[PDB]
Parts: sequence; C-alpha cells; structure tokens
Amino acid sequence: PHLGEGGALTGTARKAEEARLRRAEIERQTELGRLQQQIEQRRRRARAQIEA
Amino acid sequence: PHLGEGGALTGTARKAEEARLRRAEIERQTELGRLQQQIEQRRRRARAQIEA
Repeated sequence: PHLGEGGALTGTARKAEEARLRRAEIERQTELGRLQQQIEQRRRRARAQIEA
Repeated sequence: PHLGEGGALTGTARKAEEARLRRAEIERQTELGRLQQQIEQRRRRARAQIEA
C-alpha cells in the first residue's frame, strides 16, 4: 500500500516521490548538523579564551 | 649614640635627618602599596572576564 501524502502517485512517480523525500530529509539533517557545529565553534572560542 | 650614615650630624640636624628618613621610607612603602593595588586591578579584570 502507498504510504505518505499524495498517495495518488503510482509507477515511476512513486519512486520519484520517495527519492525527493529522501533528499529533503537528508538536507534537513545537514541543516541541524551545521547548527550543532556552529555551537561547537562558539564553545571552543569561549573556553580557549578562559584558558588564556 | 648616633646611628645611621652621616653620624657627624648633631643637634637640630639629627632631628631633621630622622624626619627626612621617615618621609622617604614612608613614600617607598607607598610605592610598593600602589604596585600591589595595580596588580589587584589586573587580577580583578582577569577573573571578571573569566566569569563572563
């Protein structure tokens, strides 16, 4: 059975929709990872400054 | 007995020399105190910055 919104999709369209969902959710994960790395950088400067 | 350099001093000159010695040594003490207060100030900024 077709799972997810826009269930009318069938055939090649179903695979295309699956690929699009994978791409978008992957890039959302990349967004969150980049924010985490940003906070990483800020904390590094903070405690290095404390060391000085 | 006269104690200290320039023992030839006698009479009013002895009291004057004593007063001059007192003044100079007092001002040396003031010098050292001011340096200690300076280091005081530097340490205050240092650890306040650490707190931030």
